Order: sequence, then structure tokens, then C-alpha cells
Amino acid sequence: ATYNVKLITPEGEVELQVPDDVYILDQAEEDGIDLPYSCRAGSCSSCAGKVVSGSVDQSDQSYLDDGQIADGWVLTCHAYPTSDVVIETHKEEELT
Ligand code: FES
Repeated sequence: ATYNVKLITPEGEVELQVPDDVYILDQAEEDGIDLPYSCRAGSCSSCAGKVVSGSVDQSDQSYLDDGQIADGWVLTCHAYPTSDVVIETHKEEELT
């Protein structure tokens, strides 16, 4: 399947279609949309975002704890969409 992913960036909303087997960061980059990252391995805070609605699979990220996951935090470099999803990006500072 492929899902509608709305990214609310610091400079506005942009929508893109992300296959369920492509990481959200990776699709964004291919579609010309600059999101922050560092490790691209699921083990830092750089690519942090917060889910507004919808769901992702980020099993196999390691940095976020269950508290942070329960509060909607997502590492965009190691997250696949599992429904249409709305995600605020560039949220490291708020995490961190
Ligand atoms: S860029 Fe480090 S966890 Fe995503």
C-alpha cells in the first residue's frame, strides 16, 4: 500500500505519497523536501517529528523510549507509514 503523508514543516505543509516500504525521510528527499537528519540509523534525535494523526511503523528505531513513543514522537528516518499520517517535522529541539 502507499499512504498520504502530510508533513507540517517550519515553512508550511507539504503532502507526499509514501509507499509502506519506504522510510518517510527517504521519500521526502526524493521529492525535493529537506528534512533534518544525522545518523539515518534510528539512533539519534536529529530527524525527530511528532505524529498529529495516523500511524507509522518505526519498529527498529532505538533512540525513543516508550514514553516518547506514547506521546507521538517518531524518528522520520526509520519510520514507514501504516495509514495516512500527519507529522510535524524539525522537532528535535522540542524533544532534546
Ligand atoms: S537521523 Fe538519527 S535517528 Fe533519524
